[PDB]
Amino acid sequence: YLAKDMMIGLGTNFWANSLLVLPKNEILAESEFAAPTIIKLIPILFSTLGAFVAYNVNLVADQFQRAFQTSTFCNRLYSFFNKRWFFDQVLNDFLV
Amino acid sequence: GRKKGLPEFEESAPDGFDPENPYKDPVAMVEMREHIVREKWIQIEKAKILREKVKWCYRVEGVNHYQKCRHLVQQYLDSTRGVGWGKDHRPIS
Amino acid sequence: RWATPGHEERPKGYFMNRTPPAPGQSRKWEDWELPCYITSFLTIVILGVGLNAKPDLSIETWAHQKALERLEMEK
Amino acid sequence: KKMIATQEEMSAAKIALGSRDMCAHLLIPLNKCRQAEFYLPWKCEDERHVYEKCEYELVMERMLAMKKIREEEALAK
Amino acid sequence: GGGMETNKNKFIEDWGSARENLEHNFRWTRRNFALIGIFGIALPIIVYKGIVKDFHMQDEDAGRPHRKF
Amino acid sequence: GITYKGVTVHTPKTWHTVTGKGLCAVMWFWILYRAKQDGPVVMGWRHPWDG
Amino acid sequence: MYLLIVFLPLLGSSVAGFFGRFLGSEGSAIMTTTCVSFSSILSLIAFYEVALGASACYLRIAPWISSEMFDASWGFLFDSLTVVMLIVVTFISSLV
Amino acid sequence: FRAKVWSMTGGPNCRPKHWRRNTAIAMFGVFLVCIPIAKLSAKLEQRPHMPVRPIPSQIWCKNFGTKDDYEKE
Amino acid sequence: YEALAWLSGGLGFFVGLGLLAVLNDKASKVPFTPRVYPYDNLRVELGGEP
Amino acid sequence: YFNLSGLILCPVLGSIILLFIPNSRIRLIRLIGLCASLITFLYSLVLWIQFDSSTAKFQFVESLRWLPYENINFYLGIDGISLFFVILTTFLIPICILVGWSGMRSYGKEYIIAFLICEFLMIAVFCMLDLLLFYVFFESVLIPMFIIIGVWGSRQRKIKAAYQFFLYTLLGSLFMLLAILLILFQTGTTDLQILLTTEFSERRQIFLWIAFFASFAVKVPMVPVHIWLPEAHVEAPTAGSVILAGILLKFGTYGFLRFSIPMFPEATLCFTPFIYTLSAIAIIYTSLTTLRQIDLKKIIAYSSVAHMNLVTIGMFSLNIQGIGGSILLMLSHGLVSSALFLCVGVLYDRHKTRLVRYYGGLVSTMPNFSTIFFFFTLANMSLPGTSSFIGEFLILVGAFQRNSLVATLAALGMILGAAYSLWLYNRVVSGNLKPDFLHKFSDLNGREVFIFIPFLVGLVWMGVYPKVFLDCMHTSVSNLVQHGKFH
Ligand SMILES: CCCCCCCCCCCCCCCCCC(=O)O[C@@H](COC(=O)CCCCCCCCCCCCCCC)COP(=O)(O)OCC[N+](C)(C)C
Ligand SMILES: CCCCCCCCCCCCCCCCCCCC(=O)O[C@H](COC(=O)CCCCCCCCCCCCCC)COP(=O)(O)OCCN
Repeated sequence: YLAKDMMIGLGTNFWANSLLVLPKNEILAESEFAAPTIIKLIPILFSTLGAFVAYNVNLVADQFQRAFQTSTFCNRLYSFFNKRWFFDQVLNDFLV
Repeated sequence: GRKKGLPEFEESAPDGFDPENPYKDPVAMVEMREHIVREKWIQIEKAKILREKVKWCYRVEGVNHYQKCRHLVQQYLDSTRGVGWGKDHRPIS
Repeated sequence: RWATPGHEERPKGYFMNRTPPAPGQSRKWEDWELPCYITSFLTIVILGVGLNAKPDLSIETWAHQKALERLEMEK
Repeated sequence: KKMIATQEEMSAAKIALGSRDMCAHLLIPLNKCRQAEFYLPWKCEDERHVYEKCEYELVMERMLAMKKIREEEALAK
Repeated sequence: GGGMETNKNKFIEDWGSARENLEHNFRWTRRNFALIGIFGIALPIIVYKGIVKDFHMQDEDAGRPHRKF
Repeated sequence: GITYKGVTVHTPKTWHTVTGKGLCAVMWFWILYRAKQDGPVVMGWRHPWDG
Repeated sequence: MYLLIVFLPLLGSSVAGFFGRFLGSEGSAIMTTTCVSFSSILSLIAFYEVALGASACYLRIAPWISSEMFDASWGFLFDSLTVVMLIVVTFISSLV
Repeated sequence: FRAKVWSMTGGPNCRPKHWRRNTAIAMFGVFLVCIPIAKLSAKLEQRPHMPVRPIPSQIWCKNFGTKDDYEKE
Repeated sequence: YEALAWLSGGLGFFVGLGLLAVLNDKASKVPFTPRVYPYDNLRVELGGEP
Repeated sequence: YFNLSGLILCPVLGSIILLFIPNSRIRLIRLIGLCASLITFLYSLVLWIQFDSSTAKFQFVESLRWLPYENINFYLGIDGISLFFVILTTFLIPICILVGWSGMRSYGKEYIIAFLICEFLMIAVFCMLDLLLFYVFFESVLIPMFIIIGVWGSRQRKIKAAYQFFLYTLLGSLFMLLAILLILFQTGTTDLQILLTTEFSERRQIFLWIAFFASFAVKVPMVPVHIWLPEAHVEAPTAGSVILAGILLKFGTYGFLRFSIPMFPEATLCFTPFIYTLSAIAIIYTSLTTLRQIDLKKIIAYSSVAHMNLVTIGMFSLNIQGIGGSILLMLSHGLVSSALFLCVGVLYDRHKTRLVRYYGGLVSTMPNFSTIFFFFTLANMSLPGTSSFIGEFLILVGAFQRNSLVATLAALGMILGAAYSLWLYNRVVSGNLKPDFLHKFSDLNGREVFIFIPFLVGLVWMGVYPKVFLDCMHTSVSNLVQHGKFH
């Protein structure tokens, strides 16, 4: 709250030469006065949806939503993101 | 066995060296070779001093340095065309 | 535990693994130490009051003064 | 609305580039009062809302200018 | 337990003083020819051609004719 | 904390509960404090600063 | 004063490492942290005198690489952008 | 065997008896050598800008508001 | 070797979703006009000649 | 009047006195040898005081006749470049005496004879303007190094190590001698001042440049010929092996500066891509070869090979800053490689394994050695703040300004330098301690602790303030770059 106004305030005069922004690519005022109000407050909506789904999966609805003992393509989905896209595997073997 | 002041070798020109036959007077060719560097270092040093001119200009003016240092920016950019031995565009000395 | 004295009579280990002798006598300097030490002192003094006694004559300060008196001739 | 602060008063002021749009004459008092007031968001508001509405007017006239192109493009199709 | 030197294990001595002399192994084999012809005559030639091409392109931008080298 | 059949939990110290409560209540109050004064800023209705 | 912002942590580290046997496991803990907190206070002072009192501070200690027209110097740029990160680094370092 | 090795940066749990005495000397040692750093810097810190409000660094400094022109560097 | 097959798909989603941002052409969907400054778009204070 | 003659005479007097000293008087031999070496070091240092870094011509010169018609003669002198090499040569040798100080009883007085002989021998190389006698003293260092490698070699396989180091050198030496004969027969003399002012034939320029490159590509390890250095360098005593990478490795690289670049201005330009395509692939191939190595000595030698191949790029890139950076890198390498071989030799003098497999967890003990080793590894790791980084940054700057491709390959060298040196450091003195092999071991005593002090102080001094080194030789580098051309 203290730094919202003083340093991002549509042309605050303390930066001076520290940070220079070209005239052409300066889109700040229309980032606040042209907001559709249907997009500015949407990440709160994804946040509350994530809250709902996380609470449901990890507190109550975990009988099937937690462990997936399917046949194929689901264990490998678990491994793909656990091993972070196999970067530590492909990069290692193919370069070092 | 020197004076306490800065040395001064020679400034005008080496008379012995003739460009038409560079290897004709070996005694005077080394004089021309050393005179070339002793005169190119002058240009390098004045480039350095104009660089500090520009640097202090940017350090004083503020946000209006795109309209109050252009007379020195053009004095820097053209001074790098033939300064020292740094880029393949060697100066025509 | 900020008030209790430490449980150490002496810092552990020996400096350069050289066991101190009985109290009262010196360290019994070794043959190489004295010439090497005096040469180190001579090196320090020569590089100290010799380097900061050589006049600054070079291709940098001479060119600096020359270009300072030559850039001023624009007219 | 046309600007009045030009040349010396605009250049002597330390306003940064990019915020030097059509209506920026009143930014000098805003930054003079804001700088001495510790940059408190809850202490400088007399000179702020005028600038906020000036930028409001600039944005809405900017979209008004595009309204004409948007409603005239139907001729091409 | 008064020996400052290492024990010099038998299985490590051969590993040490075997890679020191690989002339007997690396005399004549099929993979050696491919490796040498792809990494001692191929890569140096490619990088030399790249360097001379870079020099030529630098010359062209300045306009001066390229040196024979 | 009272001891059980394996969980002999130790109760938190005096200053490790009241300090937490009285510091978190500040944030809880501050959320609504910024939702009342500067709240009308980002809602799409009643834009402040001369609006 | 501006040199004290940078050199005090180095001095504390050097003296702690060289004389970590003279100081116990708590002497270095109370000494290096005190030096870093002093540096943080210096950074806060610089922020007050630069960020709000907008006048950047410039300096040059000695030439590092004094080759031809390749002037490298030990100078620092106590600028408005820099002092914010001075606060960020010093406060967090002292707290850590 | 830890007591045999010197461990110049201090042993694992090196706890000298008079560690407070050494820490007092060490802290005093930093302060006495910090003054030359502060004193030598007083001939430095060139800031041609003049702040809108007075800072507390005018007593030990004078390199502000003087280096205005850039035609005689 | 099976990891490389997953590697191609993983980066393919990124570039594939990158191309989809070209198929909508949000550049022409601006609800306003390009910003304009006085004095030839501030020519004197951005370079050029005085 | 501290001229160059005394600087060469003093080691000769030291050697002569040592010749007639009985073997029993082991107390006096080491003392007088070390005193002679230190007097030589101080006599070299005092030259830096009276250097007068202003003139393009040469400093104190001594002329002694060598032929009946004064055709060619001993003509001493330094200009701006060999001065630092003379200082570092005079500084490394007392370290050589100090490192081999404890075990002098077995070595005898013959150990110091060879070192002092090589001492004034390498002194007479750097300050030798006459071209032919520069070759006489350039190959005179064969005998002392041959003797040091053979007589006091560590293992019995030293017989084959010395043969390569000898014959590889002789081949290029005689190939250079043929070029020297061609130059003398054509010009008439071999004095450097005159011979630099003779109009050569372009067809003759290429052949003579190749003939010089025949040997100068052996002293600096190049791609075709670098086998001798590891095999003949792992198998030398620590006091002796520390100058194969100390001064014996800087002859050919420095020989390029004095007898190739200003000598053949029109041939180096025509052969520039060849040197680039050799050194750029050398810094890659040797660095990759370094990774899969087990011996502790060979890795440091390979890193030295990579450093020399890097400095060769910056030397042939004719720039006022490229050559200065080359000299700074060569001095810094002479310091750091010497320090690294002492660091890896003090381990050998206690355990005698020379294998990284046995070494491990040497931070839990001998921490001072661990700190010194870490500092010198960082210096070899090419960090800013040390003298090396000043060394290769100017090399990269000089290379990029001329050719963009070569700079990227050269900087691949300092990228790959973090793969073997850091791995060695973490695999030798930061692993898990094993009592099976290293049953017992001590730490550095007062000798090797003081040995690294000059190395550390010089390293930091030339890393944080390299101004004096660059200040003393800006004139000479300027004169060397601007030669033959007049624009
Ligand atoms: C980019 C290069 C800049 C210059 C390089 C110096 C920067 C610091 C590099 C050294 C940092 C410390 C690394 C030392 C080795 C670490 C491993 C080690 O050997 O530890 C030793 C050494 O310990 C140290 O870390 C000593 C640190 C000394 C370095 C202090 C100087 C750093 C600041 C100097 C920077 C230059 C200032 C500018 C100069 C103009 C002992 O540690 P112990 O706690 O006793 O544990 C050992 C286990 N046992 C007790 C059982 C034996
Ligand atoms: C553990 C105990 C070790 C004791 C050593 C000292 C303890 C401190 C160690 C910390 C490291 C300090 C290293 C010195 C850093 C000095 C950095 C600035 C040096 C510098 O550039 O200024 C020069 C000062 O001259 C001088 O006086 C420099 C004298 C330095 C003497 C160092 C002797 C090392 C000898 C090693 C020889 C190796 C040879 C290798 C080739 C002259 O600068 P200037 O030209 O601008 O003059 C000015 C004229 N206006």
